[PDB]
Amino acid sequence: GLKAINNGERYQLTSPTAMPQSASFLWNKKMMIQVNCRGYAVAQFMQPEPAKYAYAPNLEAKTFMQPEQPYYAHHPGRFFYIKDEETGEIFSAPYEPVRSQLNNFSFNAGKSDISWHIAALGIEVELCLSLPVDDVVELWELKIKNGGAQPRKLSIYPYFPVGYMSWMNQSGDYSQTAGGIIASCVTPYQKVADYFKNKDFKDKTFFLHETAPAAWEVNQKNFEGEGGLHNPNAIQQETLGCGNALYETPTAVLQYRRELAAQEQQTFRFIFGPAFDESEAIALRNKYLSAEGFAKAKSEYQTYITSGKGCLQINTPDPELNNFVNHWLPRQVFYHGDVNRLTTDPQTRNYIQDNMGMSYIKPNITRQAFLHALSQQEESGAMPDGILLLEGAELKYINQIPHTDHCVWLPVCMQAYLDETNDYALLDEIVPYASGEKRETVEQHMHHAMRWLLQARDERGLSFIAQGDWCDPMNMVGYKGKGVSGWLSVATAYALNLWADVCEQRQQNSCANEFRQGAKDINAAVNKHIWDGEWFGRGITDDGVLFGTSKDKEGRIFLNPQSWAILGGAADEQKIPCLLDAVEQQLETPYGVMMLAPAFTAMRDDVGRVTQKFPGSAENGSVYNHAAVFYIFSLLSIGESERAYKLLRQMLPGPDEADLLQRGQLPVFIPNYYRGAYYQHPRTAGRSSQLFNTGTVSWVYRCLIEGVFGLKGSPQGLVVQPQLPVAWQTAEAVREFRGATFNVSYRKSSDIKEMEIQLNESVISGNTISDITAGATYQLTVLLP
Amino acid sequence: GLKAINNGERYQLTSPTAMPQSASFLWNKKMMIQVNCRGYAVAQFMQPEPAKYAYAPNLEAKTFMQPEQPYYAHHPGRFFYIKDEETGEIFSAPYEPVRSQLNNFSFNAGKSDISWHIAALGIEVELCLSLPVDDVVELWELKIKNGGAQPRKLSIYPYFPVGYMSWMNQSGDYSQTAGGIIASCVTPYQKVADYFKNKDFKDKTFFLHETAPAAWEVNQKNFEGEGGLHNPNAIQQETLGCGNALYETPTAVLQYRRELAAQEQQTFRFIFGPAFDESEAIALRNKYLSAEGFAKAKSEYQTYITSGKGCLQINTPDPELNNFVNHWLPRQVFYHGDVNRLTTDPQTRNYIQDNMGMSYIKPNITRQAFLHALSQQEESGAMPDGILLLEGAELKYINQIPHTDHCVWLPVCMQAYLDETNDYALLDEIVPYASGEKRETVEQHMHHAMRWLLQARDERGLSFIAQGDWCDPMNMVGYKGKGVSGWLSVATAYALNLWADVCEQRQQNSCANEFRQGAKDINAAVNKHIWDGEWFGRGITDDGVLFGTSKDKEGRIFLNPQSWAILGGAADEQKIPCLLDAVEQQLETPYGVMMLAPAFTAMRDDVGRVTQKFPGSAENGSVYNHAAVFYIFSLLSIGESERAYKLLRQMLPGPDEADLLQRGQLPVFIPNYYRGAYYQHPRTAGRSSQLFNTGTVSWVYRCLIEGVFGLKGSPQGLVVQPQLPVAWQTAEAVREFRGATFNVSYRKSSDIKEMEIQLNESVISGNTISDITAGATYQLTVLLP
Ligand SMILES: O=C(O)[C@H]1O[C@H](O)[C@H](O)[C@@H](O[C@@H]2O[C@H](CO)[C@@H](O)[C@H](O)[C@H]2O)[C@@H]1O
Ligand SMILES: O=C(O)[C@H]1O[C@H](O)[C@H](O)[C@@H](O[C@@H]2O[C@H](CO)[C@@H](O)[C@H](O)[C@H]2O)[C@@H]1O
Ligand SMILES: [Cl-]
Ligand SMILES: [Cl-]
Repeated sequence: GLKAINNGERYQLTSPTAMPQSASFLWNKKMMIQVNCRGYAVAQFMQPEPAKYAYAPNLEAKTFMQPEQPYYAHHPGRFFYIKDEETGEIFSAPYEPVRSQLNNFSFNAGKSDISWHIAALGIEVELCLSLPVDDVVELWELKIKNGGAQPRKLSIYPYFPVGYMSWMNQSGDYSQTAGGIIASCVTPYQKVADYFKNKDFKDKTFFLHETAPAAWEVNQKNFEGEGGLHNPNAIQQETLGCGNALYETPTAVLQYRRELAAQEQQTFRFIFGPAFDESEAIALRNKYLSAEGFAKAKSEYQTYITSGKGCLQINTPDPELNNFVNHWLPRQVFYHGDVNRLTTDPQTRNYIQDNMGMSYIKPNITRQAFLHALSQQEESGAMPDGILLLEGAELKYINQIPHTDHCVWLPVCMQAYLDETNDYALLDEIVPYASGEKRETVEQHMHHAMRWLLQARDERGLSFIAQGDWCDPMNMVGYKGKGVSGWLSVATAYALNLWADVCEQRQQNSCANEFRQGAKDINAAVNKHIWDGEWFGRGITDDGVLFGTSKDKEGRIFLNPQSWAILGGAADEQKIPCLLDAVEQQLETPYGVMMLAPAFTAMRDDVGRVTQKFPGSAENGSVYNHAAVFYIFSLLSIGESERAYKLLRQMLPGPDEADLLQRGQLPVFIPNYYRGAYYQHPRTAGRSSQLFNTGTVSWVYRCLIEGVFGLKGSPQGLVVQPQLPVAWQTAEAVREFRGATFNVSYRKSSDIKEMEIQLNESVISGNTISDITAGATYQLTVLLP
Repeated sequence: GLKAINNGERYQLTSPTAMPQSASFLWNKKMMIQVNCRGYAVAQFMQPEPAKYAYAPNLEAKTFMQPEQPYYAHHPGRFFYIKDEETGEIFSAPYEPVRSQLNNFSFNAGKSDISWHIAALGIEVELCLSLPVDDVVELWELKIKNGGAQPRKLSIYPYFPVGYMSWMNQSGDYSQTAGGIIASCVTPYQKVADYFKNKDFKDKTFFLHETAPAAWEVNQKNFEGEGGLHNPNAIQQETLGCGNALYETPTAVLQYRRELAAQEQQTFRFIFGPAFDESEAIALRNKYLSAEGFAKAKSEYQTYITSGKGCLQINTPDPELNNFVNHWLPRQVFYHGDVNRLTTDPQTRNYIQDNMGMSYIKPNITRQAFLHALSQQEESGAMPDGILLLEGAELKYINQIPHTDHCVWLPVCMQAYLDETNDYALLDEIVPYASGEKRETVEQHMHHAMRWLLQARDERGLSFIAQGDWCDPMNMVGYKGKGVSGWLSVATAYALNLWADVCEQRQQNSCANEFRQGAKDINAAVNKHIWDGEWFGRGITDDGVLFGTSKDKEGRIFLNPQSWAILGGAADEQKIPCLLDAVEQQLETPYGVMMLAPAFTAMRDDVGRVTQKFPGSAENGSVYNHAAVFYIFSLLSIGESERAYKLLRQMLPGPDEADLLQRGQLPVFIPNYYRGAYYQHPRTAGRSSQLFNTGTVSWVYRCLIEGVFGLKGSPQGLVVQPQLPVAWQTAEAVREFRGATFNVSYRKSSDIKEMEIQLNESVISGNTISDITAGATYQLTVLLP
């Protein structure tokens, strides 16, 4: 079973086998953790670079998680073994590592916690994890209850495996002073400079107990013996042996022995995390490890999540949509912009898109993100591939590989900010550039970004792609310096047309003419060189070849040039229907729209690394949600209301049981992708990546707020412009906007020809609420034909 | 139980639990594999850089093995499940993953193969692995026999898990055309240059069957189900489901169903390995996968190992020593110099030392190694940190961190070559330098190496250490450009005194005077600045501090300055006894001599990264065998025969049962270390690193041949100069030397005052056999007081 519980606070899954990859996440200012329904977990923290405290049993690569992460028996996780001392029978919570038969199982994803309830052998177990707002530590609460009529003698064993910490130095021992287990290592390195760099690393891992235990074990191998995780030797014996780890793989195992009366419950608290030293671990203990500590942390954490609750609550005839939108969407949006995915060098397009989403949550964060991003613009006008969030940080990984699309996002996403807040005054703020002494207004920075995009085009008027655009791994189209991008051209035309609208609003008329003319020139160049007769191609290679065309067997059509040709005006009214049909026939699936099709099955080396990913995974033809929402947004821009809604609603798994099972995901986040290559590999199509990091969600939230519900800001006020699906006879929303609240009721009426809006029960003319007072609440009735 | 079998060809261990980390290795021209007694294995191959075909279940770091490697349930390995179709009962060979009760267990390390015999449920299993000489492929032979009186119905399932190959792209399927399973991936990368670099990678993994199976499974998760490795779901059912892997972790599982008659045995062959494509896998199949293929490969492999059998066979009163020396030592020596540890940039001191060992096996290899190494000497005379073995290869890892000791090895190790072969004519060969147009003789290159060592010294006359010397991680003594090494100074004096002896032999008298004077000058500087009163210190820091002294609490004495002060003359007859006693009191242990003591327990940042390794592991105070054999060699150089023998013999585990259990190693190789920090952590002291890669063995073989048995070359012939331990009343050796054979019998006689040598039963004067004819055999009797 699977359903929302606790008035929307949590979402419960009642089988540990039906959806075995499913998971939820928690985060805070410095860390994140993905928790799998069976007990596996992946946790990363910032110090100020990424690190972990719970390691794999081998020397693992530096990485957070892979899409479709495989788990394996010794994967890091969070476990408790229960032993009936009278029978010797054992089970583990949450389900791994023993995988015994349970009488009850619940995995509860929470807004602010993650928890389980399980039962076996007549013993009822509860486990609850939460995080504080500002420190890196996991707060663990365990409850054990004898559910039967007679007393029961139990051994209870937390099992928090630390893993293989380091080949240079790893150990662990019990510390009575810290009150628990401290594992210790030295992160490996060879360069003397890295010793200085690594000096503040939190290379201890603690597992601390509020309640003193009967015994402990710190040696992984001694814990298992020949019985393994399934039946650990240390649990077969009466008492743990109290061993340590001396250049041996350490573990965190404690033992409590209890006689529990009929119906008696006992509570045990623990904290788990990284520390520089025992002093830090003790500081965390004193701060958190108590009923009062846990309560205060939970109260402060709930307040944090409430602070990000956003601006829209809905009541539609679809209760799955309601639950997702009201309870799950806002926190996922908030995570992205509040912590910027826990990287010190966010990819520029991610920093800008994620903070766009914050316009609807905490727009002062958005405002500062534009200021910060533009401070790092290059003197040429170009934007760097990443934005540095800390002094001394560096560009890493894909950010070192030259991509060309970084400027396009600036006006695209600033439009959402200006429409929502009306903060045109941001345009006058003065910020420096990455080098040189020039300090200029936001508005002048933006002019320079758009002059950059116009200048970074070939003799045909098409945008250079270098080693990629929005498609990160599309790296061999332009690596020789001539290849051009279909998507970036049509997106540039969009960007320039938006920015020209802003310039006109600001009385910067010469700029408006210049950018509008640029947009025309690009769209003309796209129509002459990129349009392929029924859809727009993807690009042109260094050697002059157009790809993403009907002559291509794989990669015959890409979604992105279509969406963005709609947005930027390359696609006129005659072409638009060709686009819609080509996308439906070649890209649409039951799990959503694929980003390209058919998926590539072998390298094509004038397109590049994207073609070597597994067909249907990631950029190679998945239902890549972020591309799907750009299409949805484009459909909204032309009033294709039914198509927009249908494709948006496909992004949410359920309630269909086959769909839920096939995607394998809890409906508590939107993942970066559901597997594509739907025609080529139907068995795996729809499978969830399980990755909660995705710029999808800022666009999905924008689409719902401005598009579907149609409650959009303008310089005059609140524009009412809904695109509800026709099936809905009625709906409600509550919109917070510019400090006021709008209680909106929508109803279809056969008595009218044209939408009619009533404010506080009297009819308005036009579609804008213009008199908005901070703290006031307004009743809006929107009657629709 | 543990003992030699098959006339020395193999070594058998009869418990899978008593020595669970124990292992043996095999290699060939392009690959190596360590095989653990329970079924785990680590295999690396060259293409021409290192790679693997059997992966961990996560994204693992690029690495071969760690010292004291921990295994875990999903570690790569080599397994076969047996199911009794009548009862449903299952077991696995060799022992993992099921860990059932067995009725019989044998792990057989071989010179040329690795094998097991096991029995359970009345079914007798044999498993045998070998490698061909020149291709990368594992040859697997499985035998299954019904040992009972009635027919038995069995399912037989090879389980060769492929692991997590790649986050970009991984898959696998059954191929009827190749005749087995092909897993496929794309090695991850981001830089366009890496696509071109990676084009010839063998990114498929094959598991091919000679005999067609009843079914197969390629999906790891489908294989396990909820039963895991302990009780795989796919084995509980009647037939495997024949699933594939589509961006899922692939595996190699087949199923055979057989009714076996009483006493009936059947044989099944498989090959496992990497391939570029199916064509390559089929080429390997046609070449190897047959009785005739396996036989021919085994015959050619045995011939290879016989070709490296070396120059000494012994028959002493110690049958453990005999077995090790005769059957295990030579192949371990041969591996090092024949394949240079399967790196394209061997560390220079390793390339020279490993090829020194080849002087006693295939000295033409040694000769070419000197030529190759010197061709890469810098115009200054300095030697690079590594030697490149392939065009386009680069220096990697520690080879990028400046160390200063690389020249010292040249005359140190060339001495062994010249004494063994008499090939002074090598000195006249002309080779270039790394840059420039200068081509000079070996001898002139060597003069330039020694002029380099004399020039790379500070105002006190002591050798600069930069970021390390022989001790790789000793990187903070001289990183500021002033610190100096105690060890390198005293070793330089040794090197110069050896080279001066060569110059004198070659009539290069001015060079001999120059180097002998250099050696005196260094030894004087060592005695004035390094000698600490009872032993020699280790170095002096950039800020002028002498460490490795009695004022140091940790790192109070290091072994190396002592050994090499004996060799190079810094230690006179008055100091020598102080050295011997300090080493015995502070460094000697029951498992051998520690390289430093007490071990460091925290960073000391004017010494460096060595002090951060776990105390007792690796360079931080282990029984580091290679340092131990330098001491042994030094002891031999001063006729400390009993001490030399005792400490050499400690390097070989057994026959004492407690010793064997505590080290945990099969006595079929010498590991790089046995754990030290004997006073500080006795529980773990002696534990084997299990690492067969070690420059120890070329020195141990030299010590036995020239020192203990005393059969040493000179320009006149064979010098007889034994240092047998006093316990031995008699011993024999057979020495191959310069094309002749010497059958040597040693006997103690109270009837003599001085050793007496008889050649073919008549007494010689002096101690040199000078008339040596190629192909002849000589009887030597050596009578000793
Ligand atoms: O780790 C992964 O597989 C993915 O994790 C997160 O979802 C990322 O957002 C993915 O990278 C994103 O790819 C798109 C398409 O190439 C880019 O437009 C975006 O800026 C980048 O974050 C990552 O693949
Ligand atoms: O991987 C390891 O732990 C070890 O593997 C092999 O045994 C190597 O030979 C070890 O490195 C060696 O260290 C010594 C002492 O610092 C050096 O003198 C030698 O050149 C280097 O190979 C390695 O630690
Ligand atoms: Cl794209
Ligand atoms: Cl040393």
